[PDB]
Amino acid sequence: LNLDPVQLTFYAGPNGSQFGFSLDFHKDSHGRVAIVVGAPRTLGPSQEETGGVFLCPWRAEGGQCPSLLFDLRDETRNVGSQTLQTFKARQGLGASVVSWSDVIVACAPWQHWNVLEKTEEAEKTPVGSCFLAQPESGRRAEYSPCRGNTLSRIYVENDFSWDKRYCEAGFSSVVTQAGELVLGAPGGYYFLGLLAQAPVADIFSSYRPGILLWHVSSQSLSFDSSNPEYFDGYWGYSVAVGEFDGDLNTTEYVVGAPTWSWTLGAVEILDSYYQRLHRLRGEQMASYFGHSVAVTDVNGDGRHDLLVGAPLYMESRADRKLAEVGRVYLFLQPRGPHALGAPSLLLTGTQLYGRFGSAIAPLGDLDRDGYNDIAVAAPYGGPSGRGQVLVFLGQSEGLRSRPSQVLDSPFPTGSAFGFSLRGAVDIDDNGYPDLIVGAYGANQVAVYRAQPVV
Amino acid sequence: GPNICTTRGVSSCQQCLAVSPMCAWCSDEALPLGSPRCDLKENLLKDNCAPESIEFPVSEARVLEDRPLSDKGSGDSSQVTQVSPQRIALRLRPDDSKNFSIQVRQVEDYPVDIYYLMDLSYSMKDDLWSIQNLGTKLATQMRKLTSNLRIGFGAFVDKPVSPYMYISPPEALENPCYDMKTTCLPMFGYKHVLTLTDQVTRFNEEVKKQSVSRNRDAPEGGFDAIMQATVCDEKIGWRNDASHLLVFTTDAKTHIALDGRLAGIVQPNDGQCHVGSDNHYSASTTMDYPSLGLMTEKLSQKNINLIFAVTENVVNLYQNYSELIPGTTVGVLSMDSSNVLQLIVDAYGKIRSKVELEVRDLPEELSLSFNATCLNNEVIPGLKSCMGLKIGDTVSFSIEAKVRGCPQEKEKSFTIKPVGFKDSLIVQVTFDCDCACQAQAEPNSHRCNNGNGTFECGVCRCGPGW
Amino acid sequence: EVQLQQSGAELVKPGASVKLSCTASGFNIKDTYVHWVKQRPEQGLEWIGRIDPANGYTKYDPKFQGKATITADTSSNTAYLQLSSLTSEDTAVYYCVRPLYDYYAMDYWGQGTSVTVSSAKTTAPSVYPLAPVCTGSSVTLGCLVKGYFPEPVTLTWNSGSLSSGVHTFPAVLQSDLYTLSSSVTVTSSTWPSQSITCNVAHPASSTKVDKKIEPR
Amino acid sequence: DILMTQSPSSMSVSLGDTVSITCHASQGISSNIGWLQQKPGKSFMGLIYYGTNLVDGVPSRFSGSGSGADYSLTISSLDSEDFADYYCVQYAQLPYTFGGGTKLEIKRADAAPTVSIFPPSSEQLTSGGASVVCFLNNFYPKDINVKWKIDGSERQNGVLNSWTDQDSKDSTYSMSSTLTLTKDEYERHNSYTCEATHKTSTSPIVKSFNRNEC
Ligand SMILES: *[C@@H]1O[C@H](CO)[C@@H](O[C@@H]2O[C@H](CO)[C@@H](O[C@@H]3O[C@H](CO[C@H]4O[C@H](CO)[C@@H](O)[C@H](O)[C@@H]4O)[C@@H](O)[C@H](O[C@H]4O[C@H](CO)[C@@H](O)[C@H](O)[C@@H]4O)[C@@H]3O)[C@H](O)[C@H]2NC(C)=O)[C@H](O)[C@H]1NC(C)=O
Ligand SMILES: *[C@@H]1O[C@H](CO)[C@@H](O[C@@H]2O[C@H](CO)[C@@H](O)[C@H](O)[C@H]2NC(C)=O)[C@H](O)[C@H]1NC(C)=O
Ligand SMILES: N=C(N)c1ccc(-c2ccc(OC[C@@H]3C[C@@H](CC(=O)O)C(=O)N3)cc2)cc1
Ligand SMILES: *[C@@H]1O[C@H](CO)[C@@H](O)[C@H](O)[C@H]1NC(C)=O
Ligand SMILES: [Ca+2]
Ligand SMILES: [Ca+2]
Ligand SMILES: [Ca+2]
Ligand SMILES: [Ca+2]
Ligand SMILES: [Ca+2]
Ligand SMILES: [Ca+2]
Ligand SMILES: [Cl-]
Ligand SMILES: [Mg+2]
Repeated sequence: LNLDPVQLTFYAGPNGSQFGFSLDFHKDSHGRVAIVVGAPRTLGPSQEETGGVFLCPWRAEGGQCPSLLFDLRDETRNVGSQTLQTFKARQGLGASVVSWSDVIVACAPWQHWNVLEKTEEAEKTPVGSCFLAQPESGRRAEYSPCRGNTLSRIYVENDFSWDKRYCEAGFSSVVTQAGELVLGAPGGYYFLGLLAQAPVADIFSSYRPGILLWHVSSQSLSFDSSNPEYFDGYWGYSVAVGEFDGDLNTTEYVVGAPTWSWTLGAVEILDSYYQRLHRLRGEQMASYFGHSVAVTDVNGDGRHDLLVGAPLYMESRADRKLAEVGRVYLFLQPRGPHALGAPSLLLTGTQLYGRFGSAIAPLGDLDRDGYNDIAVAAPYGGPSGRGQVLVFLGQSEGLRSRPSQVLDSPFPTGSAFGFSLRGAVDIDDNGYPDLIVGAYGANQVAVYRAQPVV
Repeated sequence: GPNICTTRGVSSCQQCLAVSPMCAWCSDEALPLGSPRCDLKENLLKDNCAPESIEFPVSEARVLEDRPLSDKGSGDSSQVTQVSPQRIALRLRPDDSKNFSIQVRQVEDYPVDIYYLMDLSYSMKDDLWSIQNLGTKLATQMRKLTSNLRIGFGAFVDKPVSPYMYISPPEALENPCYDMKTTCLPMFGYKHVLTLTDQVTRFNEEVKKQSVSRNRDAPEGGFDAIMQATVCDEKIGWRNDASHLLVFTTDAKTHIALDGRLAGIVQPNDGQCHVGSDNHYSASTTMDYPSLGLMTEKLSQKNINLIFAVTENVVNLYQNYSELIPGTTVGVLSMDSSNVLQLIVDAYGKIRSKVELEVRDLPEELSLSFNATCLNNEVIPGLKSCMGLKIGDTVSFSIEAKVRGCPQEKEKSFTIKPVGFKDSLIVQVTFDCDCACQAQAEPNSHRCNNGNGTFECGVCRCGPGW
Repeated sequence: EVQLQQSGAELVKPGASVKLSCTASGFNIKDTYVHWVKQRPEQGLEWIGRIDPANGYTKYDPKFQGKATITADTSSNTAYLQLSSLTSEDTAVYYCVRPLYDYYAMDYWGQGTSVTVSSAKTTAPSVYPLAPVCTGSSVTLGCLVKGYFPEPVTLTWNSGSLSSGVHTFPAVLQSDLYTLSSSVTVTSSTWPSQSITCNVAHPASSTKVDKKIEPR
Repeated sequence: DILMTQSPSSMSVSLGDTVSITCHASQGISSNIGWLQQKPGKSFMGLIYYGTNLVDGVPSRFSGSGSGADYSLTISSLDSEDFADYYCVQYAQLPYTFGGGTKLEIKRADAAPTVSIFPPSSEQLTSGGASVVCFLNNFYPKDINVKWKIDGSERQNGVLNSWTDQDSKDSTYSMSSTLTLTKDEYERHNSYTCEATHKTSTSPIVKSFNRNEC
């Protein structure tokens, strides 16, 4: 409602670097807010795409940003009569970024990995890897829970059980308030998908450069399954956390599986031990139900509510015809120990192929009325197809069915304006939470400052 | 007695006809002061109104083109007729309605294009062997239904990129079957093999030179191939006047839009053709799989009839996709494609077993209603689609157009066309709301308030600006 | 905390078999590799092999191929090392090791299991007094413990009274039996002025003999 | 297999010194080396992994360094707990191999030993054996040589030696030599001697007795 669409702020990266593919706010030890931006096709040293991360100080004018430097060199270790190998070419560093406390977690989901033992090998597969940084001190660390040293022949003998070679860990990322990093790995267990959790402090303390294969004892990975409903489900495409069981000491996980049960799509709510509490099934096949999940209390009862995006949902129209427009589902958490019922509200896009619901950002309380609000993105929507971000305000009965404000893309055609969103942080310190929007197609980020309600 | 034409008390010839389709206007000078000028045509002549000064438009419908339905789609140079009439003239007065008919025939011996788009992953190695004679076997069976048969062939596996594709050792790129004890082709997304031709022995010989590849994940990139086989008309060689059949065979799940993000691919499918001179899909490693919505739009645009010939283990999956892509047929393929021949013939019978009408460019103020005559002269009101037809059957529809008020544009035209058919009925509509005597009005007449008004059709109207 | 608690010391005969254990404490045995290392005073440390308890896949040094068999039961959180066709040269201390962070390291160690292979039966020692020959300011006595099996033996002077100025030497293997000796040093005005006794306890055969030293 | 040459075999140092153990491999191992510690009569404790990295809980006075095939463990300012055994281990290739070991020992001033000879007891002679015991107590350094002589002539068959660890009090070593003969062979001769060769005296310290005579 009260986002200023006139005086925007634009940050920009190098051409073709996909600057803005992912973003987040970052507060330093002094509470100063900055913006961390991933650019998963930033050129490395060998003039080859490796990705990169930028840490942008807040300026009303915007501009260029300094790089948050990471080691982009391929690594090799000859240990235990074996040869360990990491390959950082086309790894997509910055395909997801997330900040917690004074720590930045940037992930390269397509970093490849292989192990050689004489004439056998583990196969060069994308296990993924995340890089951690404390910008004020200069500390660095890595976390790659799917790296293994099992040779290819063994996987075939054991029939590919517990095969973590294609995890692509870091595809999606989130950090609990207690500091436990939760990584989505949609390719784990032969494209079933897995989740990896470990404390941030233990990642830093148990990491040494050049080891390549090391243990994090406090880590916890999800479990393989023989149920075909999970086959090629990409369980872990999107991840989020919240409180859904009434006990405030436990933290619950929300996992998107957009091709679960033969492309039906599903979202599951689990405890910290990966035991399933609820499962929201998709409505329409190939809609990619679970492409994006968001957690925030919208109706102001203190109980977190769940939002699910299905950006390929095809709406029914006249003459038995279907129009791919996208849809968002709202689930309000009931009072006490009860199951999440049918959706409380259906928000459906308008522009054909607009992919409404591709990104959902909790905004906090934008208009300061007492109810939290959200932003939904249609990266190819709007009358021109340049992209749209729609703001929906919270109310006592859930959300308003019509938007309160619509942000049209200030970038040319094909910028994917809205593909990545982040809100609920006051960056200019005026008392109102603000919204950053990524447009990786144009290699830019736009900052919308919230203003007093007109 | 007084009717709605009198009791409304109209002011002009134009407002008179707008009351009801039954009213008329009398533009005669010699007319009593107390007698109204806007009555039924019977009452006006009863009151000695000159028959030439009577404005009474009658809604009608006359045919302009009316070729006969052809008996054989064979021969001719797209001169086959399957819809009759092809063009009619329509004239409607305000708030009136008129009816007309249209005949549709599923013509016998109509040319056919069949493009065989085959999964060539490692599990299809046995299937390739059992269709070596298909081109001649199929030419024998379709010869009973048509005399213009053209067949082609394409092949797909998946996006040749990690992690779908093995990328180690270096040998595995040239031969993915390296760690086995055989040789197979390097990975390929989709390759066009044979342009649609009537020389069916070219099919057998191109098939005998084909071989399979091998990838890592069960879902295959078939939808990438369906898209390219559709939007690349000139390379596949679809004919203009022919039933286009796209046979899609696979024994596994398929990738859908947004799956490509697991390979670093985020650019949406642009629905354009990207098969160059090398006959390989060049955007396979840079462009995401197509979405069901985008496939539907292109299949409908090119009049392609997609056929899902899949094995039992994935029939339910593709039956559900078929529900989301109208006009699609499903058949149960055997584990070696040995039954693919009969599967194709039954699909062609099921495809042409339906006639469904569609309306394009209908003006906002026009509304239609349909009555269908399927089977033996059995009228079905409120329906616009017949089912259960055989090659050579003929159906007909009764249509009624109802106009609301009078639109600004006095001439519009819309189309009635069966789904997938080449011919169509063009309905040229003309809204007759004006009077012929308005073309001979007297602006600034001496008879009307010392020139302050205009004399038309025998009455005084206020001039412009008043 | 990480702690590896192994089985107690074993005492076996040649040609027989023994199965050692290594129980994980404060963690899951399935987490990392588990090695076994053999230690002897002369030959030093030797690496036997490893096992991944998650799947049961083992590696071995070709030297131990045949005698060593490594297994693991994730249920009891315990790893095992079985030795077969035991020999005199298999008498050693055996440790189980696991790494800290590095997948291939050797950081945390159990307390060790003492293995002794011998055909000797449970024999009681022979305690002999060692008085000097027929002068100075210091005098030194002795006590000889010969031909006992198995280890160990506790040795005190005057029942733990005279403690300072004593040297008890490590036992030595003399033809399948053990021999131990101890000396004590005092002043000339103490002996033979004060009675000095040699207390030897062999709890295996349950004998506590005492020999008082007498001059010549 | 990879041979681990660890040097020196032992060193005599004091509290507060800065010492350096070295380990040399038969080929490059690229920092794939670990360092171990075994306190007297106890188990092992890890010190270094991957060449330079401290194990959790180890004080910072330890440090590892080196590359290729030559590595070094250094202890800055020795503590009283640091006197123990130390081993290097490589895991660059299977099988894992260890170094010979290095023992840190307390340094002090030299001290000549207190020799003492003891004829066979009355009880042992009546049973059929005869053991002459020779005690060599409290000396430094540890390097010592014992020699048995029967009627002035050297004897090497039937000797049984035993040493103690460095004493906790005075930091000296001690040794026990035992010559065992039959009763019949013990009486064929008259003079029994054990000579002690230490660096504290160019002349061997001699102690002996004569059978029957006392
Ligand atoms: C292709 O598409 C078809 C239809 O779109 C799918 O078939 C349906 O699958 C769903 C899920 O498996 C089935 O839903 C279940 O319905 C049961 C009741 O069915 C009765 O009623 C229907 C008419 O509505 C009849 O046709 C049917 O024969 C029965 O008489 C419920 O009992 C089930 O509820 C239980 O299970 C769900 C999870 O499955 C739990 O969440 C619930 O809490 C509860 O425990 C369930 O709702 C549906 O019946 C199926 N229809 C048909 C016709 O088969 C295919 O699965 C799909 N295939 C692929 C490969 O995509
Ligand atoms: C389609 O069929 C319906 C019958 O269900 C027709 O409706 C009737 O048409 C007659 C025509 O004389 C009227 O007398 C009836 O009053 C109509 N009944 C209704 C409208 O309920 C309809 O006219 C037919 N239309 C066409 C275009 O054929
Ligand atoms: N998490 C689990 N429990 C789990 C889940 C799935 C799988 C799994 C493994 C291998 C599969 O097959 C791949 C290719 C396809 C085909 C030929 C081609 O198309 O190239 C061929 O032969 N191999 C399919 C599925 C294993 C384990
Ligand atoms: C229109 O309908 C009338 C009666 O329903 C019928 O007599 C007439 O033939 C119809 N017109 C056409 C063109 O079919
Ligand atoms: Ca909780
Ligand atoms: Ca709520
Ligand atoms: Ca609000
Ligand atoms: Ca603000
Ligand atoms: Ca087959
Ligand atoms: Ca595939
Ligand atoms: Cl047709
Ligand atoms: Mg296949």
